[PDB]
Amino acid sequence: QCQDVVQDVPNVDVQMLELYDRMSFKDIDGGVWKQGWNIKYDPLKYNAHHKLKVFVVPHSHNDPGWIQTFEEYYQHDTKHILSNALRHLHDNPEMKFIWAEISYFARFYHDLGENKKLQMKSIVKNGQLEFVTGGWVMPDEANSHWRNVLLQLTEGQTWLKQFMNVTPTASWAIDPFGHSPTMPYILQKSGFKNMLIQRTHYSVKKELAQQRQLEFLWRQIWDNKGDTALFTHMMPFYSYDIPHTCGPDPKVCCQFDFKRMGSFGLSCPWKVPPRTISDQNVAARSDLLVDQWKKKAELYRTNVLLIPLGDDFRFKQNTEWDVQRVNYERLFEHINSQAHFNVQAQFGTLQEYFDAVHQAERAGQAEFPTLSGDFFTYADRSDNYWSGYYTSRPYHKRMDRVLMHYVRAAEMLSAWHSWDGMARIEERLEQARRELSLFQHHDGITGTAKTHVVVDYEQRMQEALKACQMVMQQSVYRLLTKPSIYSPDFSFSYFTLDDSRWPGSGVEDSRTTIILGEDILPSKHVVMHNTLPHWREQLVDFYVSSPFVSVTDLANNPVEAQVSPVWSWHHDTLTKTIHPQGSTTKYRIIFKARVPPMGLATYVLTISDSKPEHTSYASNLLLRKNPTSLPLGQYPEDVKFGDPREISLRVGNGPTLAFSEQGLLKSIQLTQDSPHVPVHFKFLKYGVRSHGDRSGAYLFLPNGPASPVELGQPVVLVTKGKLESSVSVGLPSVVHQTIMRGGAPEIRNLVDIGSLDNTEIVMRLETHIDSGDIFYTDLNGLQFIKRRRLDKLPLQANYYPIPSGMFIEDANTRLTLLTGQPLGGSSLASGELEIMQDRRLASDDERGLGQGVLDNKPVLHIYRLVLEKVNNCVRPSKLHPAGYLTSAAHKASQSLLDPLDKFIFAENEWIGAQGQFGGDHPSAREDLDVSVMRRLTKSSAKTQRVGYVLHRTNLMQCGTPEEHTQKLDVCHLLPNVARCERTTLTFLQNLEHLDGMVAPEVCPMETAAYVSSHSS
Ligand SMILES: CC(C)(C)c1ccc(C(=O)C[C@@H]2CC[C@@H](O)[C@@H]3[C@H](O)[C@H](O)CN23)cc1
Ligand SMILES: *[C@@H]1O[C@H](CO)[C@@H](O)[C@H](O)[C@H]1NC(C)=O
Ligand SMILES: [Zn+2]
Repeated sequence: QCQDVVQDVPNVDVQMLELYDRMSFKDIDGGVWKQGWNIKYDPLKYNAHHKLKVFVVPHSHNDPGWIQTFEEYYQHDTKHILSNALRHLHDNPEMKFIWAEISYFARFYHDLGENKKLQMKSIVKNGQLEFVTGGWVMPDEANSHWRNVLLQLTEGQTWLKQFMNVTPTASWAIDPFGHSPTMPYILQKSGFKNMLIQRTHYSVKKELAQQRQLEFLWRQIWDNKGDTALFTHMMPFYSYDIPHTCGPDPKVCCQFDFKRMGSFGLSCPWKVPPRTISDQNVAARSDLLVDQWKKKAELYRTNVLLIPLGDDFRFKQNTEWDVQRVNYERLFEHINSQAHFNVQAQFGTLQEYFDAVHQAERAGQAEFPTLSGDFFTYADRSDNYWSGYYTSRPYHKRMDRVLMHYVRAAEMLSAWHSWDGMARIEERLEQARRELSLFQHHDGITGTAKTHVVVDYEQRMQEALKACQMVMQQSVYRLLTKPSIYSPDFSFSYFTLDDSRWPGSGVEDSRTTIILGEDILPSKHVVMHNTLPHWREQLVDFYVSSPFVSVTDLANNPVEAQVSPVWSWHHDTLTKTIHPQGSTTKYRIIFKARVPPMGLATYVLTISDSKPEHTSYASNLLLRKNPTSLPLGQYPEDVKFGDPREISLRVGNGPTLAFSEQGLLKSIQLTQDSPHVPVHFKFLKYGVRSHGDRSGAYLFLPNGPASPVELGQPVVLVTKGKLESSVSVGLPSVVHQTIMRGGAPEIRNLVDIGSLDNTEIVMRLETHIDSGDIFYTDLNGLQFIKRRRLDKLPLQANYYPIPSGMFIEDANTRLTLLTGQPLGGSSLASGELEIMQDRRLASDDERGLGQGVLDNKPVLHIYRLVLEKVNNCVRPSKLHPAGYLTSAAHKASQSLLDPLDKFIFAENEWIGAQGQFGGDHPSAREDLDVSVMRRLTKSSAKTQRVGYVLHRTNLMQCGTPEEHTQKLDVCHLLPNVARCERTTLTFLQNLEHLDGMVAPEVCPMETAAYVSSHSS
């Protein structure tokens, strides 16, 4: 059956949390290998019967945006690199080259004439040009959601299968800023056999090199058996450039980068240039080079050595191809003919290296260690920890999560039908997938690109959101209209989307008001979509032009509703206060929507002359000295005023929350009899150092612990309703809101750092939970990993990515904070959690960007805050490196990432309207998700195919009885199934033909893919 992911601590040779606890991290001068030691080798190790096999692997690192946009780099650099690679590889049969970024390759290939397309296919088929990874990009591993890592992998590999007839099984990741085990998890389930990484902490490189543990079988932290393991090669040195890839001494290796002699505008900072290889110098030059190679080889276990040969946007000019190739050819000819070296060297590809390593392994020449854990937080030198980019450009980090959900919902809603080509569904979805995939780049979501490049990514994502909206609204109109009435114009807007949290109140005025009136329109249809495979209830809200509005379902049953004002916050430059203003013509109506699994539900909003029977009205209380009136038009309850004071609120039977006179949470009481548990929100600021290294887009280099934000006497607004209550406060740089709907509260921060140079704003929670030095953070929204604060490392080293959540706990109590956007955070003291909101930095931090971060804009960050008793939960033992969410915390995360979608009918009358779609869909167990539903065939295919990715998380057992749910068989969701296959996660290879056309559910922590085939 399924592996137990909770109760069995895996036995591994290297466990990264344990390694961290033991290591001293001393930054000593190691000599020419500045962060290592003087490597020694026995010249007699290699001989006639045991030679060192060396593969020199030419490469070119091509960023899809960084200092220039994607299109700018394509025009100025990449198109020339690819054109000259085609010519030079065609003309020189022994030359080799690897390529990673399929976004660029697809852009190039589609512009080639047919003759050159054929030449290109031939150099791929014969093994000269080899694709590595084959993703659209080389993604960030810290901020990216696993769903989007899979999306971009699939986009690149699907293109490669169709046009190049290849599927890479070796991955190459030389530039992301630290590395996540989410990568081998996805890769191993997508047919991969090997992977390579580079950016790991210099102290980790030294420690693993000393033990020859730089090649390892990387398994997941919970995996007892080892079925998830993927062979991994970690590079040993400071960079992927030529000076740091031939061996330990960059002053020597730089002399073998033949682009650095002068005419290309490049030089060697160690002050010894390369020299052209000649018959008079080749013996001395070979002496030097082979010595570097044999030193590098000492760090690894086989007689097969990998020597990358490349750098950023290399291999651009014909003269560069010639200068590298001819000089290396002269070296190979000498070395391979001199028996005393006992070396055979040649150009190679990445797969050729790994194939030779495993041949050596099978011959019994080496065994490899097992490893679990991650490689965050990275430092490349001294105290320069790269935790800044966990937060940089937070507006676009939030946008990533919004678009993630819109892509999923658009692909799912449109998958139910086959569409005519005239509907442009495939076209719009391909655009949306490619723009989101592009943004996964390690200069996209990371917030590490130049200002105009960030603007390009934003514009691309906005076009993607519009594409998703078009596809979603056409799909809803088709799914909910009587078939013999349905009459689509594929360019028309039948519905508009309403989104309450993006761009958000105070960020953009983007939401449409539903206009009703006795002399214009009495009522309006709205529709909710639920992408999750279980029945779901959620409060939804709409703007309406009257407070006298009632809600009905499509059987005309009344639905209880609440009306509240529309409140907007203003920085009043006259009075120098931050305060709310209410609308006198627009109101919010709020009601509970109930929606089938993967389904739709229709409701109707109707105006009346006076207060409706089933609609209530919130009270409003403004707490401030020196109040002035706040008129609200037709709204039936007058606003009340008071001096600042402590207050308490409770919605339904849920928790009771207490707030300070500054409008910030101070305690949570779970039930009527229970204690008021101290839980305090506080805002603080970090600064920048006045001497030494400065914080920038990459680096977090604080000038000591954070200092409290001076709050003054802020204005607090309290709204109290039967369905929803809230407390909002206008603080310097942040409008902070706590919202209560009967369960764990929602927190929203409208963050505007303004002109506060050299400031990072942090949100901290203070509790009395006895967590000590332990906390938990997630990796890519997929898994929670145990962290240990280490006082032997600086503050910035204790910051980790918070891509979707974090928690602290003791024997009895847990506090979990879930996020709707990736940000950086930590627990710097027992009982605390903190998460960075935004950062504005005037200085460049010397990693090539050449600017600070001064382009901040208002962003609405969203969260859920879950306080729970955990004394009854079955948790992992003290030595287990993982943690797991409870049911309530998991559902709270889903409420942020995949909320209900809301659609407003755009015309006056919807002819043929229906009340529901998906009432007969199975309601699956709460830990199971249909992460992806995607139709894989166009309408002309006789046999239609639909792909599903199914993910089961693992939730803690805490004594809540399980109610029976229904089995979900994705292969029977569409009618007329003829075949069901288990596939790789990219859908590109069939792995299992399934009995009775039934797709089995997956085990906890597992992800599987299935494709159903249908007669059409
Ligand atoms: C010359 C100097 C300014 C001191 C410098 C230093 C370091 C780097 C990198 O680490 C390589 C960087 C790391 C950050 C990342 O944003 C960039 C781009 O992705 C590009 O591919 C090279 N990458 C580059 C330049
Ligand atoms: C694609 O690759 C396979 C495996 O090498 C080969 O059998 C097939 O003929 C190739 N398809 C082509 C060249 O169209
Ligand atoms: Zn890069």
